[PDB]
Amino acid sequence: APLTQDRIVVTALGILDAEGLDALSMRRLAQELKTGHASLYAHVGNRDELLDLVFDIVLTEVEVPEPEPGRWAEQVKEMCRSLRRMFLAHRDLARIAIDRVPLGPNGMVGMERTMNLLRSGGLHDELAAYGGDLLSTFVTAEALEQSSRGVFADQLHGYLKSLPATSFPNLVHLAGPITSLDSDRRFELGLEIIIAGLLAGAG
Amino acid sequence: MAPLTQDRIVVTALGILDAEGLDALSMRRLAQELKTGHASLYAHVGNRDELLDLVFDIVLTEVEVPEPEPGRWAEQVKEMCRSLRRMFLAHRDLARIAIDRVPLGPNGMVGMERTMNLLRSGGLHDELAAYGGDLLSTFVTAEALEQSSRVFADQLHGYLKSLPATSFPNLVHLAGPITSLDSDRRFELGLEIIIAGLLAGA
Ligand SMILES: CC1=C2C(=O)c3c(O)cccc3C=C2C[C@@H](CC(=O)O)O1
Ligand SMILES: CC1=C2C(=O)c3c(O)cccc3C=C2C[C@@H](CC(=O)O)O1
Ligand SMILES: CC1=C2C(=O)c3c(O)cccc3C=C2C[C@@H](CC(=O)O)O1
Repeated sequence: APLTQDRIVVTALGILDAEGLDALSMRRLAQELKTGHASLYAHVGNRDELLDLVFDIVLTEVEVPEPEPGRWAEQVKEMCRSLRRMFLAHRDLARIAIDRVPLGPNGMVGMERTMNLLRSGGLHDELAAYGGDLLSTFVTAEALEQSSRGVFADQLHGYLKSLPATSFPNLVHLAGPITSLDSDRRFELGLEIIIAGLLAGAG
Repeated sequence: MAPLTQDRIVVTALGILDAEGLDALSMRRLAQELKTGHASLYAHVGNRDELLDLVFDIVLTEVEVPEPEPGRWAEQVKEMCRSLRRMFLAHRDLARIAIDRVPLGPNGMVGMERTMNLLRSGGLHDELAAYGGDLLSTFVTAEALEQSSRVFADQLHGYLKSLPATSFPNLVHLAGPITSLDSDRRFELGLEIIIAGLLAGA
């Protein structure tokens, strides 16, 4: 004994890290916990519900600095890199998250902290409220593409290079970047773009 | 009956999509609708996965990428995005389909060519132009998805608003903005942020 929600969640996360999402069935989980379905459902509900809890549990891995003046740009980037670290350390997690609710204790307080750091930058509400949404969406998407990946890049990269340079001039000349941009490079590139935009729209 | 063509196949599939949604689109359902055998259907379009690439590419014709007019770069970029957004909103389950798919194709590639042309015409260096295009279309697709997904806002707004203001000042103060910002308001904010940043990087 005995089944707790937190104990169920750590177990489901344990097997997600090891063997990935599709190997996370309620049956497998129930099997690991050596318990009956009934007790499992009562605690975490169904699989969507379980994922939700798993998503929230790993959010503690994300660190949101307290705002230092002079340092907003860099601090927001820290937060974002922290979120990406979480995604990279957890198989299939970005897949769990890009759909679902940070509406849970850990996500709720992480929001508060995130909103605090954003507003401190002189962003205004709509801008702060949305910016946080934008950054989160950005990081999650970039992380989904990362874990997604090979040679596709290479077959695609070459496919574009072969284009009739007379009709598809830009494509041939941009074939490289389009296809095979360093993951870290894309992240940092997108990070700067969004951050500069937020500042531009603050003042 | 007239000999099956790829385009008639694909138009019909889009019709089922639009009316009935992604999950009602099967090769069996499409065969029914077309009154043809599974061989001639497959001959033309392959499996469901391939069918979807074709459906996606055919709708891209609805998107308009202006030829660069000097003076108006920033606004023409927003124009292109609004048009791409329009297409998603006009088409059910589409943003979902686009989420794992390379536009590449007749219009797909043509519109990328035209997009990179607009981007670089703004003084964006190869790498900003290329990524900016990716970031821009990823942003539009994600907003579309979101918009389609959608009382809940009032429930969430109620919860955030009724929080201990001493514990969650920001979540209580930003209760509304967070809960719901029309899809239009979100979209434009997101556009101006990204376009301003592309300009800063250039
Ligand atoms: C859940 C959570 C966070 C977030 O959800 C988060 C985010 O969604 C987007 C961008 C940044 C963050 C940061 C955090 C930090 C985290 C801290 C905690 O709950 O202990 O709490
Ligand atoms: C391929 C294509 C387009 C695009 O791909 C596109 C885009 O990717 C992002 C934002 C806007 C657009 C617009 C178009 C328009 C269209 C080009 C054409 O075939 O005429 O078809
Ligand atoms: C969602 C997505 C893309 C697109 O959807 C896209 C598009 O819809 C029309 C024209 C071009 C594109 C390009 C992309 C690139 C990529 C972005 C990402 O997943 O980060 O994955």
